Amino acid sequence: ANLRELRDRIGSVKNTQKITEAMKLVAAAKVRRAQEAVVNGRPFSETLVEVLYNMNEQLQTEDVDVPLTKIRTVKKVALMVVTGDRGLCGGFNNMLLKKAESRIAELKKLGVDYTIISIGKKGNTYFIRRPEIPVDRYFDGTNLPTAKEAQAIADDVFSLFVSEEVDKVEMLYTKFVSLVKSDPVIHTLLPLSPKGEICDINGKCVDAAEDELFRLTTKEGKLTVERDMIKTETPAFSPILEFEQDPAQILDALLPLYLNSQILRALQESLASELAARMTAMSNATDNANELKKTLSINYNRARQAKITGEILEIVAGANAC
Amino acid sequence: LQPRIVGEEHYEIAQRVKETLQRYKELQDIIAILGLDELSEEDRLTVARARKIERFLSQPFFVAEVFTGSPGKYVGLAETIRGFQLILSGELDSLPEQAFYLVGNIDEATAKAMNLEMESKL
Amino acid sequence: LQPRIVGEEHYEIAQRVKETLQRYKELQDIIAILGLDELSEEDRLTVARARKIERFLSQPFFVAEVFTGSPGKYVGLAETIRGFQLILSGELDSLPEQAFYLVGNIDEATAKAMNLEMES
Amino acid sequence: MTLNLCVLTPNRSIWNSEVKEIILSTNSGQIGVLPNHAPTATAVDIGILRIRLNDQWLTLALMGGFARIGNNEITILVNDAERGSDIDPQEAQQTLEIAEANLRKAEGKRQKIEANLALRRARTRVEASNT
Repeated sequence: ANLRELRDRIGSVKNTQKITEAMKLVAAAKVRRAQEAVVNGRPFSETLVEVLYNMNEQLQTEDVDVPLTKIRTVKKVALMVVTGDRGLCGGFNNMLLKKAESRIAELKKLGVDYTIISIGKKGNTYFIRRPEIPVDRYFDGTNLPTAKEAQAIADDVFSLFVSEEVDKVEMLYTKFVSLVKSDPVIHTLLPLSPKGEICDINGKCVDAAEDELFRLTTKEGKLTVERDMIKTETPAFSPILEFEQDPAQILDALLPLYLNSQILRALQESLASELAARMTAMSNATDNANELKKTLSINYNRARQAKITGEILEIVAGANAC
Repeated sequence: LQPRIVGEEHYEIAQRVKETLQRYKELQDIIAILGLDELSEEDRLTVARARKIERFLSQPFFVAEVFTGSPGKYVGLAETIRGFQLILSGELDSLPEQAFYLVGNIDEATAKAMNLEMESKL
Repeated sequence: LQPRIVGEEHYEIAQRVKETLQRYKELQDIIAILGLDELSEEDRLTVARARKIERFLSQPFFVAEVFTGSPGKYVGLAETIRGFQLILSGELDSLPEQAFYLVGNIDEATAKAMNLEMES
Repeated sequence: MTLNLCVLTPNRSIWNSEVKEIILSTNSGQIGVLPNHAPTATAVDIGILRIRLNDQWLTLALMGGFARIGNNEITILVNDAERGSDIDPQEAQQTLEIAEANLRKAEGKRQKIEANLALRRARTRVEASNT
């Protein structure tokens, strides 16, 4: 009973190829839904940045003193890492936690008293298995990331910074720039410029090349993504707004919205890049299962012909001896 | 199907038809996910030309006429390659896909296209 | 291959080499369909050390100097034992695998890794 | 017959329909807006945005944000605005009791602000789900 073994093995490889191409296609559909969420949530932040830019151009000579936008250089650090939810991940969570190790390596070496706010399920599993690194809060993706996860993370980061305990709350995540390569970035979150741009860990305003609103178009016959520069932004005009509230309180109520906007967009971008990595991993798995199905069918046909040959040669040998 | 045997023209047009149909076969899943609009322009013209080619590979038969009714056509190789040159370079792209289906001899495809457009004008 | 015949150090190093190669051969099908990205940390360290081992097991021959060039190396016994002790010990985990391919006497693998990272 | 109103959470536009009379709970208190209001760009506290459809008076449940009044095209950028009344008050009071409970245990300096904001959001949730 070896031929039924090879037949069932070939059947298992066929089924595994089928389910890997199914995972590939449904991951592509969820990439499409993630880009839908991103380009639908964009114009809120568009109007937010135009309002905030006008407000801060009217509020430079003032004293504004909002706790989110102050610069308390006594140098604590709160690096927040967001990782993938489920597995097969391409190479997402490994390189994320690797850059996390590199960042806490340069951090602890400077004695800046870092800490970690882990968001993803794979990342927080990694951190509960390695307690040698300190960690603040735990989050997950069974809860929907579009509203409630981002709201909870914004609540916790706001409660960490406004209660002025730690400085330099930055977020390590993975902007979806390519379907094969997804290099993580470290952008600061709360020690923000009052002008209201996303900055680097150096502060050098990476909104210059942020490349918003990625889209998916094939090039020749394989799937690729297109990222352009500027879309449907109207930030220029600054009409009279007639502030009824005290101007310091206006920014004091505006900046949490920017916190939520940045956290939500980073969650959505890391989700889309995780789904792209899973799409690529499942394409490779389908192709390897296809080549293995071919090899196993070859070996099966060989063994079947050898079995038939041996059987008839044995029967004929017995009949000739008789 | 080798240049030395069938002419470089016939070989190159047959290889281009094979490439077009293969690209469409690879792109059916993406068109099922994204759609024809979220593709690119070269891919979109490829998909349209491929649908037209796949319907042009049909033929009404002299012996299948007895239940289908269409008079049945004989298409030599010269009209085949002259029709596929026109359907592959952008000379006949403003036509319906149901105009090339179940015809021979690409002039009949243009004639049935004009009739299918008269169906709209009327 | 018995500790009373080849000593205990040779026997233990051959045992550990065969153990890591057996673990590699075990997980080969899983890393064939899926890939290296889904293993644990210790399993991927085992994979990397097994690839280093199976590269270091090759050698240039004196009689195959017509097939490759780069003339054959006679590698003694103690040099082989020390080279595999260094691979399995964790020292030589930060150098390319191609430094181990077609060399002998792991000092030459170190020299080839230096040459690779210098010529770039 | 009124100004254009768009309530916009971060992820989506909740609803962009126009209604008559809006009471906007700011950081300075409640303020009513009129159709053809002169432009006032204010803030919004964690509170209650009540509307009036000129047929019935309705409340909207929001967790903060910012507002802008323009030339009858007003935009209110909110934090968490759930349309109309999607909840009933029993689970609201089940959240109130646990928010006041965890206020005691959450006693560290950051937990003060955190529990206080959770309380101000639970209170606006229940006083929005009263109707």
